[PDB]
Amino acid sequence: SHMQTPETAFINNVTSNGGYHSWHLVSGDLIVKDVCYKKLLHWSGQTICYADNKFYVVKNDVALPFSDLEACRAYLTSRAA
Repeated sequence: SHMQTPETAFINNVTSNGGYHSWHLVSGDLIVKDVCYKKLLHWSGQTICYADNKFYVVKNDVALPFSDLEACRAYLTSRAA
């Protein structure tokens, strides 16, 4: 709310262009587990939802908590060919 996170930092630059390569720019805001997430991106099959300081890539019906920035960057440029 005050200082954007480093995870969505490299993504924000793209979120202002219309989303990543395959990921489309969105922001519907998804709340789950009492942890209001931010729908930074969304694509048929997955959904980019980051929290206060934790990026998550929802799947067909499963979660996937990243580990580091390098992980998030490789989740948008290595999700599909």
